[PDB]
Amino acid sequence: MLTDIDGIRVGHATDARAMTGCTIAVFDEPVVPGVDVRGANAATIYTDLLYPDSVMPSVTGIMLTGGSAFGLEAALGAVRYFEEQGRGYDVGVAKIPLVPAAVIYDLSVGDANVRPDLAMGRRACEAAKPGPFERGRVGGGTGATVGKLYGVRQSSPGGLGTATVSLYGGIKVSAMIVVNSFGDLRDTAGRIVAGAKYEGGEFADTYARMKLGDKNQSALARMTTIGIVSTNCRLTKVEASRMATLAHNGLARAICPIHTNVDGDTIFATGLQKSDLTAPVDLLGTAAAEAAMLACLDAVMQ
Amino acid sequence: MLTDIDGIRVGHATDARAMTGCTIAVFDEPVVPGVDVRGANAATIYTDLLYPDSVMPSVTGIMLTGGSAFGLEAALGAVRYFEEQGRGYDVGVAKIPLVPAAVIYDLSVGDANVRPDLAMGRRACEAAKPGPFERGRVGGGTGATVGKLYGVRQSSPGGLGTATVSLYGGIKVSAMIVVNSFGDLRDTAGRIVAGAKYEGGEFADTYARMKLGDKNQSALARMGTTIGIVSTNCRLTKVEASRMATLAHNGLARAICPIHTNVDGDTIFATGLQKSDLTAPVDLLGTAAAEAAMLACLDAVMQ
Ligand code: NA
Ligand code: NA
Repeated sequence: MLTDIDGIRVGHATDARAMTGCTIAVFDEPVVPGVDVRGANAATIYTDLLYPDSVMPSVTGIMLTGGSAFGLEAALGAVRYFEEQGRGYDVGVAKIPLVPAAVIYDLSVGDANVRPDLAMGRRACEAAKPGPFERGRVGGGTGATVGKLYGVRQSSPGGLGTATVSLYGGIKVSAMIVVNSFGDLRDTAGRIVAGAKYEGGEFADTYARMKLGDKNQSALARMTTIGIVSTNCRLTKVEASRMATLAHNGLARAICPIHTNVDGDTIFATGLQKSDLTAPVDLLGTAAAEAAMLACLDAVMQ
Repeated sequence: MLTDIDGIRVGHATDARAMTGCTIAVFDEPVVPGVDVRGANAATIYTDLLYPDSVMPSVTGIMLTGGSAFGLEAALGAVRYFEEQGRGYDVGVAKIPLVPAAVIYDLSVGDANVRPDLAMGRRACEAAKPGPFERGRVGGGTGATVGKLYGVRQSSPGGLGTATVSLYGGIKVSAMIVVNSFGDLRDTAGRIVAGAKYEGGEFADTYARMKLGDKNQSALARMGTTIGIVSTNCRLTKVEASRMATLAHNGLARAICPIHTNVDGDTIFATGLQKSDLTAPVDLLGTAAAEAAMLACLDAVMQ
């Protein structure tokens, strides 16, 4: 539950008929951000200020949205909302809020022509609250599918999931993940729980089929899992980027194949600018991986 | 003149009252793209698909916009236009266009509250045409300023410039650049042509003043831009397009000082053609792109 971390609120905007939506994490306490875009097919906005050799931005929130490339419009909707509320870096003549965002492709279920837009991004910020939030096919996970080797008709439902890992000394690492993976999702035993299905109804085992020579028939094939991991420790920008990089290891333990040519897999990481809690980044990063992994499964047990 | 390259059209949208705008380069022939974000303060969209280890996107156009972070909304305006015209990667249920973009900060001149938005991005696309285009304080360069050590009040005007370098065999490399640089711009001699000014109008020499201890008083200085497109009519791979973008920054370094600072969002996009008979070593193309970018920086402030 991402809101276990100080100052985070989460809001969803959900169109259950068109099967799309977006989710925003809002930071009421200032954060230190990092990112790792590992997939080969990612569409993002504002990620350049999240790298260690950039200046320290003032991140107001981070968005996970449907709509493929079109859905980054909802991030501008969020930016507009926040400017109206008086948030963002103060340059005197204005305040400049920043809402980095990544997308999933969800156009092949429900309505292809409805995507998160300026109004829907604003709706998600209006809805943002503390405490527990809904999981499953909601917000950015509303049109998420898993296992697309034979196209979306043989896929399983994906969704939005969350988990919190507790370490010593009051330290927490939480994740919120939207699973729309090309590959199959397995539990900690190694059982397929969501994935491409044969016509006859059983899980096909995407990786086993591809080794035999079955060809990727997904819509993007001719040329995603996205999330946020957050901790109540203090980080530097370098550590936040290292944390985001290690979190991908969690994804690799749950999803196979991962980081393919149709996947836009992206992890955002945050720590708090003011906090007395510190810990080695290699441990935080390992916990981030575990939380990310657990969140992937949470997504499909709703 | 960026439109000297096969298949490129350029359109501006200009708000001369608010002092902001955007410029789009539209690709009627399929391109191979690359990018190098070198500044420490860049705001961009869609750049991940432009790296060598990403899949080959279908880039419909690239936009240079004002408006700081808010201006990337014009890029989504362009995306909507192109979808309606039937351009973009065909996914069966839809076509998905892509319009990578980078911004300058122009909110400290004219009106801070007007920025390129969905409609302004659409206006630039509608206006996109072949042949010669206007330069100076137009389009993405409308609210551009140069030399902000002492704030925008003592700066010089920036703008949007372009240049073509001809090599052997019909090979061309062209550049289009929006100069909004923190630093001063110098000619090949090392004379200052645009830069931070003392109150009475003489050039202060930004770098000389900083070495003596004058402190950055620009709006963005408390957190601790030149943007452009270089294009060639040669066929490139994705690796070569990114190498071209990386080398092109060298041209910026020859013209602008300081460059790549903590208040600069310096970003160069590079394109080559997917279909062309023309090839050449990327290190030579890269050097010509540097020269083109340098000449375009100067064009921006003489027009
Ligand atoms: Na949909
Ligand atoms: Na302005």
